[PDB]
Amino acid sequence: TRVKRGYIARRRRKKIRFFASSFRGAHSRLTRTIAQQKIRALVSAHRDRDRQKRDFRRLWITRINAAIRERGVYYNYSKFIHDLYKRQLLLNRKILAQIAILNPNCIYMIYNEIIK
Amino acid sequence: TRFRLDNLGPQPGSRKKGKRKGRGHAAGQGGSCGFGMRGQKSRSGPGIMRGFEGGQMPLYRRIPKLRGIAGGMRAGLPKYVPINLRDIEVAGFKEGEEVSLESLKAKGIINPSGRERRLPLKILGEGELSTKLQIKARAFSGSAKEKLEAAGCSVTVLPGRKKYIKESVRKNLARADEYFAK
RNA sequence: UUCAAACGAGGAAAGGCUUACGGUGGAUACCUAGGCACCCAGAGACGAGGAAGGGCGUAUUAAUCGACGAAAUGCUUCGGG
RNA sequence: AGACAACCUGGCGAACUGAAACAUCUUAGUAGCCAGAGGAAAAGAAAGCAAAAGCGAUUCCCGUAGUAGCGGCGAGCGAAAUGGGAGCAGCCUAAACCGUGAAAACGGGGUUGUGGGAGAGGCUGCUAGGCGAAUCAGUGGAGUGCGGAACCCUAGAUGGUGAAAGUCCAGUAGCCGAAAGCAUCACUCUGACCCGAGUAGCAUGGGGCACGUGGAAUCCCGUGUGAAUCAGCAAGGACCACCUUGCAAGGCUAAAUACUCCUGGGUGACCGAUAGCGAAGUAGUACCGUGAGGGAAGGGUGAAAAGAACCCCCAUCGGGGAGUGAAAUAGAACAUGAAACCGUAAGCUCUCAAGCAGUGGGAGGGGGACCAGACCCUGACCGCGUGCCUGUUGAAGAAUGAGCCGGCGACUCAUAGGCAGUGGCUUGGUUAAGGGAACCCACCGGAGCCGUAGCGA
RNA sequence: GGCCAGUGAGACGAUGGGGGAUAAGCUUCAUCGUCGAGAGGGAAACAGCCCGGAUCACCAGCUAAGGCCCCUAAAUGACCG
RNA sequence: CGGUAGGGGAGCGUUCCGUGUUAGGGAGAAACGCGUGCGUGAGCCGCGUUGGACGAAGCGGAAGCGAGAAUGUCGGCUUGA
Repeated sequence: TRVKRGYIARRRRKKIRFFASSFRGAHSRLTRTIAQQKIRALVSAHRDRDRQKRDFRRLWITRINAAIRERGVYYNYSKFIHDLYKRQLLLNRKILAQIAILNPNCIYMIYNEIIK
Repeated sequence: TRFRLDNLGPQPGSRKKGKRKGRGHAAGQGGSCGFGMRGQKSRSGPGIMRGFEGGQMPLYRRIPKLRGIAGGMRAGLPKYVPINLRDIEVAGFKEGEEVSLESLKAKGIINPSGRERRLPLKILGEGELSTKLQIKARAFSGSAKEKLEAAGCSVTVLPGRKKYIKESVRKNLARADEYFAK
């Protein structure tokens, strides 16, 4: 019972190639190099999904800081966050920063009535 | 539900499905195939000598050899095909008509086959007989005589050995027994 | 609108990526025109009335392969169709 | 006389290897060469086994048994008898005596073991063949397939036929047949005298029997010695005694058994053109080598050549119309036609950039004959991100490996030992060979093996 | 105790010592950490130091080690030297 | 519920066999190339084009059964140009 391989090889290497078919140069069209590269692509994806969570937060913090410094001359992000928790107020950084963009009136309003 | 060539299958666990070994690292035992990393046991071919201690003197050649087995003296290969009185009682018969090589071989737990098949019986008192039988055998033990004469069994030793001697030996023994007579 | 400053789009390439259609090539699929292994019978030949194997021939017309041997793509006899 | 695949008989006869080195030993009397012959060959009708109980020429299988043993007692090597089968078959010859001198060279008399002799008193098969049942249409190349309606079968084995047929063909089950040739059946003993002689044995040197000289028998050999004749001789694992068994030094002999260059018939959880013989094509060819010798690759237009009349470009090649065809996106470089590699066309997009080429975020632009906060292609610019493998204390490594793409390409099988899982039996279990209208297979075969008593050399 | 593996080149750091020149990313032992076989964060980059042990998803939150002029998250915060 | 050597458990596919001369198939199978389905994955499943006749399951069985590395090997085609 001789068993030729035939079908089973490139039916998977097509699927391997389906990933890399946006890649630039040799990486897109060379079997074993595609196989080497796909892995690395997936690894960089998995790695950067966790970088995502901290990096968006880090952007938001900068946005909020930039927004809040335009009020009083000496008022600053660090103080602002502790002033939120002093009054018991569970707005997360995403919302705060995005309202700071899309409706600065509302940040003015939150800033006004947190101080007292 | 009726059995057909459609329906049949094995029971869970009987047919295991072995280890085709070296076919991907996910299947496990792959790329070197569970032999680690080089050295004598990794290579193809025969292993070593079995019992080899590495050039240290092997056990099987630094211990003396078991008294009798060290030049001649055939090991004590057993004679007599021992039954016991304890083992007889389970195979019951009232007037146990000659408990011998015949009757026991017909049923009673005794399958002599090889060189066993040329041997007589020794009867050995492991214990007790509730019934009175007639025994026909060679040689009995010290307990067996006591327990058989206590049970009341018509016990008969039957020899059939017949050693050739030599005329001179018979003359000498006839001299001996003759002297013992007077 | 005159000119001073800023800003620089929209057009515009050999090439890149994507899709399509070709070529090269003969993988995979399906296949057979040849092999392989067993079992049951046989057989293990032929040769000095010239062998095994070859050289050279032999058709109405070039080459080869088989057939055949100066009786040379065949001759005689007895059977079958 | 020479040739002849293997098998076989006889002659000579390695080494690598194993012993973790190596010389005894193992490889092995194997490979090789040489000679010889058959369908088998060799063996073979007891100077034999065995134990006081018996068996009756060989040879082969199961078994005893990996036991008894041998072994630098190391590596290893390793029997036989008892027991079960397959298959069976037994013969002839010389002298003592006779005749034609006399071992001048011829015929008769006899050849046997728990002692025997002579002497004196046409039949079938094979090699050619033959007869041989039963279906028709619809189905848009073609129908054996589909739905429909039938029929045969002692024929539903096979191969073909425009598409897969029990009923289209050749066939098959079933029956029939040979002039000619090959195989098969067709009373006494003088205890005179006989009992295989340079023989056995012996000394000494060896070989081989599982047995390495060892207590070393049995069998065969160079050297030297050198018997006896059934009141005998030899064997029974030195050797002597007593028992038992046999008759050495002359021959012949079918079967069961071994094998495949090969023929016929059947079969395949065999191959399908990088496979299967090296060899699917005029292959041991082409080619290489002084020579022995080495040794390739190259299958698939169609059902049918119907293989393209004619016209145009035109010296050819080739091409486009025409025509054939189911198809010429089947045109001979012709069937399905993947990848690398080479282009052509469209969407987006790079010329102040720095980059293992991706990845998360995503500016601006483009869609898909199907109205989506959905989806896809591109990707301004940002952040992250030291190719894979092997192999290392440690590898982005300037350590190793791969030009790329496709195929081929590696823990298997046989037999045993241990262990686990599962099943069957537990009146303990199980059969081996071997037998089966073959192979599997019901059903037999209990010979052996394992368990049922240890202790001790 | 049964069945069945790999390993038997280790490396650095802290301490206790030996050898060395109380030289070595040196060498050899003893006790423990990490790497080896361990990603992530701090250390510009940086196996072996510090923090912490990655089942997987979230465009939520709190913190360890370490930090808060800009490149680059957070005080161009405070008071005394 | 990090994980190299390494051990254990659970699976997917490949060709061939039983079931099966099954249904499914010249109103289009195998293949070949594409999918805004599915799964933890190996893989599965529907599509209409090219293709022109083979042949799924399910329950079971057996192996020439899975490739990227061997200065592997055969064939094709690059680079240097």
